[PDB]
Amino acid sequence: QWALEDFEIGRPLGKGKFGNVYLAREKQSKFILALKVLFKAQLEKAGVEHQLRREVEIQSHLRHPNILRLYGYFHDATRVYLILEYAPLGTVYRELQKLSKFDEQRTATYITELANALSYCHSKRVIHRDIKPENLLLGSAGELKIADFGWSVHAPSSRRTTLAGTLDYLPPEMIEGRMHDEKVDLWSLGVLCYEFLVGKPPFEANTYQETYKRISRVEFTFPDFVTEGARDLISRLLKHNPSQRPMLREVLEHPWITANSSKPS
Ligand SMILES: Nc1ncnc2c1ncn2[C@@H]1O[C@H](COP(=O)(O)OP(=O)(O)O)[C@@H](O)[C@H]1O
Ligand SMILES: FC(F)(F)c1cnc(N2CCCNCC2)c(Cl)c1
Ligand SMILES: [Mg+2]
Ligand SMILES: [Mg+2]
Repeated sequence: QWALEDFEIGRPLGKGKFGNVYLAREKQSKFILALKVLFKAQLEKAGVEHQLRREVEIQSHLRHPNILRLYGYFHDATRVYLILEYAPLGTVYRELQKLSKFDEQRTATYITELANALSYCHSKRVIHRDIKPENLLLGSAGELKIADFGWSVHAPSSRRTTLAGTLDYLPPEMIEGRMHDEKVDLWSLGVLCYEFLVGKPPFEANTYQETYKRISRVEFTFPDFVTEGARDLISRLLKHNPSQRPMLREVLEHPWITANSSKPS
């Protein structure tokens, strides 16, 4: 169906491990979109074709306003091209580097938008497993959108792929290679809530080996400026035991969320 020839390419939007993402406009319709470019050689040397297919499968079929759309794909012997919804206000990552810390209202609104999208996902037993600021994008009204379903699967699951980069958002069961479920995304939600308020993730460390130690032991402390209600939500989400983590509904109905979020469930 589609091919490269159908598109005028524009400025580089961002870069990932395999992904190189470009602004693009579709010649006949003038539709603006984002083109994610993957190199087949890199994909094969890493053996992550199954991830690519899972990404295309899962994300093309989901439909939620806080989830980034995927319209289609094509290839051309060197590369694979995913055709995505363009997010005009960039990443949450970028926004956090601009402001250093988010206030409480900004944080709770992001958490609500996140919890809504994740609840939709979990209702299909889809778990994302790679929730972090580089993979959260912003729509034209500033609304949060989850993206990059490269690592998503159906629960329950084990991990058959090597953990490549940062450990900062992964729960103890994932880094210890154990079996896991939905509750992994709840842990990541706690990590995110903390990093939104403090400006760095709660188990951050200088080396891999040490980050690993801080996560399996759940060693984190709060700065003075973190309020009691934020502390309560975060302490509930960062439980070593998955079953002790709240349901998403309890996150959306938590007093601190309801008092600070400007969007509803
Ligand atoms: N739809 C999009 N709109 C705007 N920027 C994007 C979009 N998709 C990706 N980007 C930018 O490119 C980066 C890499 O995209 P991603 O899909 O996460 O690739 P990877 O799977 O390699 O991490 C993102 O972190 C973001 O900065
Ligand atoms: F170039 C793209 F990305 F493939 C593309 C082209 N036309 C599109 N539209 C027509 C179909 C219904 N949606 C409204 C616009 C879309 Cl959504 C994507
Ligand atoms: Mg990514
Ligand atoms: Mg990926």
